[PDB]
Amino acid sequence: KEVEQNSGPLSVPEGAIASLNCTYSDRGSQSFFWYRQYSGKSPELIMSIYSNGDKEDGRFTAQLNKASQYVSLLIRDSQPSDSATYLCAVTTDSWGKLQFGAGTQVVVTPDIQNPDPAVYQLRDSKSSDKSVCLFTDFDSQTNVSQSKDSDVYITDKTVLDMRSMDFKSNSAVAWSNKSDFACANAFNNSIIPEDTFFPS
Amino acid sequence: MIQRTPKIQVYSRHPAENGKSNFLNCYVSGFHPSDIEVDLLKNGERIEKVEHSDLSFSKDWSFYLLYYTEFTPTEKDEYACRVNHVTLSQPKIVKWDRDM
Amino acid sequence: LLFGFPVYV
Amino acid sequence: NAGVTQTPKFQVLKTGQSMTLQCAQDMNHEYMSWYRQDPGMGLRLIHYSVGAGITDQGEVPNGYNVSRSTTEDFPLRLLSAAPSQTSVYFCASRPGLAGGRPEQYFGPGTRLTVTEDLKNVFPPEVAVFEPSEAEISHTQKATLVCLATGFYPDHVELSWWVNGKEVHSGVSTDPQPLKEQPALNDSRYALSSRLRVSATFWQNPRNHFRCQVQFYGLSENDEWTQDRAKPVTQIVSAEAWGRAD
Amino acid sequence: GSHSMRYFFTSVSRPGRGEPRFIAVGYVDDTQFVRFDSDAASQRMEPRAPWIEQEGPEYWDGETRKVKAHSQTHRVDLGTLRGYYNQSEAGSHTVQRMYGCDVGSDWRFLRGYHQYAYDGKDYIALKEDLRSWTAADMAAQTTKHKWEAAHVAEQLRAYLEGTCVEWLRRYLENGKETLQRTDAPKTHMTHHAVSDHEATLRCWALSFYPAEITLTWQRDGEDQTQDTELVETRPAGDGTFQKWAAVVVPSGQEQRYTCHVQHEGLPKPLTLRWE
Repeated sequence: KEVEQNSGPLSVPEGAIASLNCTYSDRGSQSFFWYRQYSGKSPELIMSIYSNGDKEDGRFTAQLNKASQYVSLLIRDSQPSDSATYLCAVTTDSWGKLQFGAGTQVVVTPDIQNPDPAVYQLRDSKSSDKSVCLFTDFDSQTNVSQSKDSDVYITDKTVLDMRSMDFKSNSAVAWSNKSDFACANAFNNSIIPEDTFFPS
Repeated sequence: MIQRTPKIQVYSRHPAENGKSNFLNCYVSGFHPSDIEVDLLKNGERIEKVEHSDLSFSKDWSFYLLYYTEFTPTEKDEYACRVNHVTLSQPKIVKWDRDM
Repeated sequence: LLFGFPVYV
Repeated sequence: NAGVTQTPKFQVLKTGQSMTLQCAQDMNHEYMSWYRQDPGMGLRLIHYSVGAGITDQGEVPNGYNVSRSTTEDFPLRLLSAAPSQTSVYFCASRPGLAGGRPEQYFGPGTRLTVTEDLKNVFPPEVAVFEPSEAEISHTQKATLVCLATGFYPDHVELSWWVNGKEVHSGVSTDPQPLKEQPALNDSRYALSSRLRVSATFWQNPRNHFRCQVQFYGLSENDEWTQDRAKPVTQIVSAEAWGRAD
Repeated sequence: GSHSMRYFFTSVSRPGRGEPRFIAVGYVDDTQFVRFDSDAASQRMEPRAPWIEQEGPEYWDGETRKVKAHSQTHRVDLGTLRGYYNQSEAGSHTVQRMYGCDVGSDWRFLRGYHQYAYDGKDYIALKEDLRSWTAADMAAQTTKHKWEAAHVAEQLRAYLEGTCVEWLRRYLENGKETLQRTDAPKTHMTHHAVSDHEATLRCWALSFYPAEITLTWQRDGEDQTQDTELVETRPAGDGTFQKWAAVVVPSGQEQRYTCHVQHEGLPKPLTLRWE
């Protein structure tokens, strides 16, 4: 555990500063790096810093304290497109292996300005034998617990964004095939607020 | 390219007294290139147990090497350092002197 | 401690 | 400009099979590095090479052989594939002694699934779900959802296509394909996606909506005797039209 | 007052006889602390001062690895400059590099440097602004473009103003009893008549550290470099240094001839006269 980095996930809303930390153990380290890895893709270098102090580059600011062996990265003014895991990496020389930390995952939650939490039922176009419960439009604090069985499959929470109403809105989806299952008891393994609209 | 002739100084680490264990130094400096051949001489016979320092340079890029041997002087023994470099037509011998 | 990043001339 | 390229993006192997992942680098770097990445231990070093001609091993050398005949190319071979090699593999290049800024760059990756039995490979079935009548008559927006289901491996690429052209503009696809029955190691997968539009965009019936799913499986030069249709690299699509309501 | 850390690197090519020699050596003030020689047994960076073996395994492993890359830049540089200068392969050629940093009496950064020579004459050095290069010749320029587009100076400045000074102080206080000593000269004067007409007076200065010393000879009032025979400051080999200065005196004038010794261990600059 040569580069111990911040655990995760680290949840911040849009506009917030999302300070990240990593500590390192080789004293004679000489370059220090922050990478960004969106789920499913490859780590992308966002910040190299080479000597003590702060280095600024738009919304990012890395800090380096070689005396206490600490590299930081603060993301001033968050977009939802900053949701990734951020890997801290450290090296000694041209030829010494680059030491990656484990990663801190950062989740930028979006601004729902006036939510109305909603559950809906969707039939398909043609012929696949399961229906869908879209749980949507809700509070950014809301969990979606998948802890029922292996009969009912639920998704995770995700964020859509339209360039129209500037309308960032949350969603999750549940579905099941050969069942006696409906939408009003599909998320009762989770905390849903008392003003959620069930359909009729 | 540059060639510089060495300056050779042969001397002792402490003031010399007959019967005290001591060190005899041959310090060669101001040379270029590095290929230098240096041996120490007890009455003309080559001394085997001779250490040397690591190669370095001065501000003008000239090299310097100290060569040194443990010895115990008397009144009768003649000590000398023998240097050879490209800059020399034949190898140099510099005889050790007591008050130098 | 040596320089970490020497470059060919 | 290129950076660090690596073919292929996705791969299924059976157990024992040989495959060589390729990697290349425009920028004249000396120091390349294969790295696997996994949920339990982040990045691990496989092999690395600090110049043309020469190569050395990493923290997980084992199973993987490497060579470097040129500055540009650093191929990783897996001689006998094994289910413990199921990972994402990352080419990674670093200037070294040749010049310019300590920064190490990364390939876009190769997702590799190694399975014991090749009968386990399944393409997905794709369905488009039409927005609820309750949703339109409340918010005046319309969420199309798309289940891609019953597939192994998790090697897919969703894209939504309206009227012929691909929209990025209203979509959230799931980050990671979900284990349908998380008991098996050859457990199949499911993946959902959302597409939201305005009520007047949805209700205009010239508007055609299609969920597109590129699956990456078997090659066409593979032996296949089983009664199922061969699960080749193929695209499975679902669709719906605008409804005049 | 001031302190410094400087590393000296020498690479010499050996036509017909294989790989070039490479020696690197580390100084803090005038105290050698580490070395690597391509010829010696170990093939590591080895300690040369007692206060540095207290660094752990990870120091030694790293040092050894960077000193090899130094070795390797140099190995390639020999054939690169052979190329640049269209020189014959049958000739042995020398490359030297020294970089380092000075700090003041607060131990904060003073000057940093990085010169390069090829066969004993400047090739290219980092200017004092640590931003810009001084290519000595027209071949050498190609290196200057290479280093300007490889942002070399920026990596060097980072080191010289940071890591170089950070480590100097680590060294300076690990070897507090060794490096922060100042050793006063053991002053001494001899008299030897040459013929019958002339005589030589010799100001000795022995057993001093550090090697910064100035000895000036002087008659009556103002001084003299018109008769100064000065030897180069030479190591005794125990950490201390030695120097003499001499004069050819017309005899009888030795009353008004005076010697002048300046050092860091001498509070008031000492003055002797033959007695």
